[PDB]
Order: sequence, then structure tokens, then C-alpha cells
Amino acid sequence: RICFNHQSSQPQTTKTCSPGESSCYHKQWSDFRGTIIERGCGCPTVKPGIKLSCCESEVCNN
Repeated sequence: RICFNHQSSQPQTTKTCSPGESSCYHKQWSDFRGTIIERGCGCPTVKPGIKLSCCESEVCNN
């Protein structure tokens, strides 16, 4: 499987999900900079208001 590991707009770099991690996660939410988009494997925790779309499909978090 695979999961993007960058932020905002930049030469997207891919990281092969590590053991245990079998899903990708996309954390998107606007802040004081504009549009912040975190991404990677291992659906982390978030705060009420931020969106986290997890998908058990390779490359699913831009």
C-alpha cells in the first residue's frame, strides 16, 4: 500500500505504509495560513472541527 507524506502543494512524496499501518489518512482543515492538509499512514487523532478521511486504499490522501 502507499500514502502521501507531504503538505499543501509540493512535489508529492510517497511513503509505503509501515507495518501495522494498513490505512491512509487525510487531515484537511483551514487555519491562519489558509488551507492546511496533513497526510500519511496511521489515522492519527484530531480535534473537533478538523476533517480526517481514512481509506484502506493506496494513495488516498492528497
